[PDB]
Amino acid sequence: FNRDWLRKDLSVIGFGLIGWLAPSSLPVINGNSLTGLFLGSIGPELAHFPTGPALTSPFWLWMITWHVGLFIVLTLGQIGFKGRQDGYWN
Amino acid sequence: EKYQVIEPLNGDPFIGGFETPVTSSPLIAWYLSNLPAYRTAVAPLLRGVEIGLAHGYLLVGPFVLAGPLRNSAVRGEAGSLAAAGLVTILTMCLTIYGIASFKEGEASKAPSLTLTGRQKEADKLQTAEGWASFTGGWFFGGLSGVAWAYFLLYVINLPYPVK
Amino acid sequence: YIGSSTNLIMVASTTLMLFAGRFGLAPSANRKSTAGLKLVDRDSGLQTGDPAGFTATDTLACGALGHVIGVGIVLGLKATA
Amino acid sequence: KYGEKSVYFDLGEIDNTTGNWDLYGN
Amino acid sequence: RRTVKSTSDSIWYGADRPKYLGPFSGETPSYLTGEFAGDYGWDTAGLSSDPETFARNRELEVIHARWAMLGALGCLTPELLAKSGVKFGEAVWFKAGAQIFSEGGLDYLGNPSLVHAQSILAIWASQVVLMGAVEGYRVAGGPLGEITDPIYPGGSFDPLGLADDPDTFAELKVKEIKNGRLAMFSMFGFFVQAIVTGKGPLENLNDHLADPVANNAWAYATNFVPGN
Amino acid sequence: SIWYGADRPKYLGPFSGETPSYLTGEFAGDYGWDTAGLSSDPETFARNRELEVIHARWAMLGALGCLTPELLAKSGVKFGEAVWFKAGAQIFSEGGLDYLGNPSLVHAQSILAIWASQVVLMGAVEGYRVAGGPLGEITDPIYPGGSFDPLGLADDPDTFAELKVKEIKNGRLAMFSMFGFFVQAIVTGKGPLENLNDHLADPVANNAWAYATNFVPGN
Amino acid sequence: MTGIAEWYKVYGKSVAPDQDARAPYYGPNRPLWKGPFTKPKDVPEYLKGEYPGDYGCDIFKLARLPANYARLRTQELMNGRWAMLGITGCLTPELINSNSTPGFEPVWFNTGAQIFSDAGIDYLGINAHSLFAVIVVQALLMGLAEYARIKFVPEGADPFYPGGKTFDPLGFSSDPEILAELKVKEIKNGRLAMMAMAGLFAQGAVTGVSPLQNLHDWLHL
Ligand SMILES: CC(/C=C/C=C(C)/C=C/[C@@]12O[C@]1(C)C[C@@H](O)CC2(C)C)=C\C=C\C=C(C)\C=C\C=C(C)\C=C\[C@@]12O[C@]1(C)C[C@@H](O)CC2(C)C
Ligand SMILES: CC1=C[C@H](O)CC(C)(C)[C@H]1/C=C/C(C)=C/C=C/C(C)=C/C=C/C=C(C)/C=C/C=C(C)/C=C/C1=C(C)C[C@H](O)CC1(C)C
Ligand SMILES: CC1=C[C@H](O)CC(C)(C)[C@H]1/C=C/C(C)=C/C=C/C(C)=C/C=C/C=C(C)/C=C/C=C(C)/C=C/C1=C(C)C[C@H](O)CC1(C)C
Ligand SMILES: CC1=C[C@H](O)CC(C)(C)[C@H]1/C=C/C(C)=C/C=C/C(C)=C/C=C/C=C(C)/C=C/C=C(C)/C=C/C1=C(C)C[C@H](O)CC1(C)C
Repeated sequence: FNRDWLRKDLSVIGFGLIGWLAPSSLPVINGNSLTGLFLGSIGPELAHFPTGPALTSPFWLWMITWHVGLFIVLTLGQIGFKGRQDGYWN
Repeated sequence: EKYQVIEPLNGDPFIGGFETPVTSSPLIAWYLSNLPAYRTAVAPLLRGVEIGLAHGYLLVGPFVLAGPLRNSAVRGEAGSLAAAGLVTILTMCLTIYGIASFKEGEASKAPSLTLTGRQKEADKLQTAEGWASFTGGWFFGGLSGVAWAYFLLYVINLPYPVK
Repeated sequence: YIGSSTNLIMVASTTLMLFAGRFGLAPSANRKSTAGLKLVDRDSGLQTGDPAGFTATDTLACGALGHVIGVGIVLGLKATA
Repeated sequence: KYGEKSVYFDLGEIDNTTGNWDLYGN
Repeated sequence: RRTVKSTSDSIWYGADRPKYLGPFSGETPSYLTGEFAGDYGWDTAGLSSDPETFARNRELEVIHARWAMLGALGCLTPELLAKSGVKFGEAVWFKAGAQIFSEGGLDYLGNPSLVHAQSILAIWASQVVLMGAVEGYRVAGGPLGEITDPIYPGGSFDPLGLADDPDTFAELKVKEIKNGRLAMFSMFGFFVQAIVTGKGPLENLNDHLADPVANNAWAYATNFVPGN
Repeated sequence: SIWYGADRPKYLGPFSGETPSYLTGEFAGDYGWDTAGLSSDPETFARNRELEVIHARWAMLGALGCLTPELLAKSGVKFGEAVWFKAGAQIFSEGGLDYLGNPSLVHAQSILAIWASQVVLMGAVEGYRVAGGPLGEITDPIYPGGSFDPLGLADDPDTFAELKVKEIKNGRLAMFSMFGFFVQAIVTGKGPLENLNDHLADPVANNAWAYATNFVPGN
Repeated sequence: MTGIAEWYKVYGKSVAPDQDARAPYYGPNRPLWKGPFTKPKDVPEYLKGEYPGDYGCDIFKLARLPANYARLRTQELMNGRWAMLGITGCLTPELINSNSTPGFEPVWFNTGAQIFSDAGIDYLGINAHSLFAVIVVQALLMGLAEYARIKFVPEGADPFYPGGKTFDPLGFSSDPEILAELKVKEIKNGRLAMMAMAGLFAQGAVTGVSPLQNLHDWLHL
């Protein structure tokens, strides 16, 4: 074990953050007249009362959607950066 | 010819193990190396004290919040006594395990070779007197941890969410 | 109907797809895409009168995909506006 | 030697040969 | 576990260090070889091709960074204390220099028992003398020791001795340059947005937080049009 | 050729005697004008050349795009603000940015979306210019070629060099004209072609000297 | 061998060297003006096929003199090129905007009186009614281009296919074979432009309505 199994390229998280803020922070003309990130910010705003869960409020769905998107973006960014040094597609 | 994160155990393909991030990550390996069980140079008594303290402290809670007297006014005392009794039973378990496993006057059979090959000294925890000291320290630490958890929870009544 | 927005969108989509396939801007029968999305040349074995190498199967594929994309755009623009 | 080549058997180092290592024994 | 000898020894130096454009940093200047701290390979203008000029620019950058960190902290804390409840002549940094022209003079945290200066002329003269003395000492030397490295004297300027090991010393060099560059950027902010908004930094932040989409710099985009 | 070589037209014409040694005539637009000594080092000179060419191209685009709306407005095409230095504030109008007064066109309203899209796309293309990207790799930082030479006008060296010189000259002209745009917008407060019309109407009266007495520091 | 000159996906007749890009349209085995009904009685003995667009149609025997044949070919080329620009200039105005509400005019044949009276020429929706201020400029500019074309042939360039760096900047004619077929393409598109123009003149003379509106009426109804 070479102690760098997760080859540390710290630009990956920033690139994924940018690439997930860009699509999520979009004023979609569909039923969501505003953007989903603003809903995921409103949720916490209404849930800042200490010592209490959301209790099936409209906060879990936005949380799950946003964080699944962020995780897939980060994973795909890591794979894309580390596949170029290798020959997975070249 | 790719990166190939996964590697055999210490490079030996014929030992029954693997090198995974779960196994030997720098953070996971650092965490496991500094646990009291794996501090071979430290005396077994102090490692046992730490282990018993942690274990009694964590054991107090479940008995207090799930015991038969959890709806009574002696809930804290009942849970603490249950944790202490479990600690005592586990002390008997450790004592009999040491009696059966180790014989007085024998050298330790614990692995004395590191992954690199430094060939350090064998751990004294795997000895009759080492295990006896470990058991005594574990008893003392378990009782101390149960007492400390009872004091923090009930005698002092610190504010905690669930209790 | 000839001047309608639906007709214009569909014609533009089909023409753009046919142009991309014919002029080597999209995969075709003789234009394979690798894992790096680079277009390499292959012998599909279909002889065509097109000097570039656009086959009847290429025409059918490009037209089908152009219609698919045009229907998507038309219905999306109708639902949104 | 255990690590000189691709050989993994050595009578002079039987602990290395048999895998009698201490993974986390600081 | 294993005992590690080869580590990520000063990733901030060498040819494999991070660059200012990240993955899009191909044309690294030859003179910028990662020898010195904060070397992200950003000299598109080529103002440091000559090594003597490069050393001069390094000195200027470090001094500016230290002064900028001091200035940012001195601009930020007064407003924080004002919001805490401490009362004095003015909270914003860009109107705190005129407090000496008020009835009560210059009160340090609004405490007359403290410095309580009255004449700007005396303050200016004292500052001139003291700062000239220390600036000359830095250039040449003085009570705290002659100059060995004009940027990093050390010695009497390192009492706590955090710069003992060379490796941690280089890491601290990089940290200092980064924090100082951030401080300079934030100070240029302070200046430009005090010119534009005419308000203190922390109150600008509060108003932004109140309504970020509507209250931002774009609200002030039309305030300097030349034709009106 | 005439421009490349020791005997090239200089910026001072017949009055040029102090030609810098580092300025020999091997680069386009080399009139021997370096009196501040800001391009003595070869690396600094190369960086200055790159800056000059990028600035030139951006100035060309800016000069064309600042006056195209003016000409279209003069013809009769309706805009929100034809003038270049108020053309950017119509994003705040209730109707958005119409792009030739056509609501069916871009019709943007949120400046934040415009800013984010510009940041992402310009960062991408700028990075490609520095390090390479889809449209070829980087060989010459300012003369890439290939995907940016589709018409293949720069095939033989002679036409390529003459086109270098012509590019740099039009670009320097555009840069001068855009500095003029900026200064005239600052002082006059009116669009460029409107200033042109005023100057043509009464050249003796409507000129820059009319505004000489507007920045008098009375206090 | 030069800019978009190796761009060999536009030939028109050759998937491969099987044809050399000039075998048809030239020589004896070429398409003629009556397809397979050209039993030789009208195909003269001077139209062998060395020149682009040779379909063997000289009913009235105008090009029977080789010198006149060259003059006619040049004259065909020039009305051909000008016709191509004209039809493009007569249609593009009415594919971008429409209706003559302002002093603009979407109709090709009514844009010339636009300045003459009322307003002046307003590009897409340069003023007043001054004829002899466009006239002189156009007469001066054309006279010199007209004059510089009949003369100033560099050393040996064809006065109608110069093919230097100012008239062939894109270098389509580097390969002689691709110059042979492009000449056929030029003359054939030029002839189409000329027929289209005669259609516009005749249709305008008869119907009096914009050419595209004539198409809309013909097709839709
Ligand atoms: C460049 C930029 C952002 C760049 C982001 C980068 C590189 C991110 C990089 C990273 O993620 C990665 C890649 C990887 C991570 O490991 C590291 C980080 C670093 C996290 C934003 C520009 C952002 C630029 C902005 C917001 C500019 C705003 C301008 C305004 C408001 C101007 C206003 C005025 O000029 C007008 C309009 C008119 C006048 O009247 C008034 C005034 C005030 C003068
Ligand atoms: C790198 C590069 C590269 C290329 O090649 C080129 C280029 C581009 C040029 C370059 C860049 C650069 C830059 C970016 C710069 C910046 C700067 C800054 C920001 C500074 C600040 C700076 C800053 C600073 C000094 C600061 C200072 C401060 C001070 C004094 C303060 C003072 C004060 C205060 C506290 C407040 C109070 O109430 C009062 C007073 C008394 C007033
Ligand atoms: C040579 C020399 C030598 C010695 O050594 C020294 C000396 C003398 C100093 C030198 C000199 C120098 C100079 C002169 C310089 C100049 C510069 C310039 C002018 C620039 C511009 C430059 C310019 C430029 C960039 C430009 C740009 C432009 C742009 C972007 C634009 C934009 C826009 C537009 C379109 C309009 C719209 O509506 C909007 C906007 C957005 C606004
Ligand atoms: C071949 C043959 C053979 C045998 O031998 C016999 C026969 C059969 C008899 C013969 C035939 C013949 C023919 C058919 C001819 C034709 C011609 C033409 C059509 C021309 C055009 C030609 C055409 C052309 C030049 C054209 C031109 C055009 C132009 C200038 C234009 C102008 C314009 C425009 C743009 C529009 C605007 O807004 C104005 C204007 C000013 C109005």
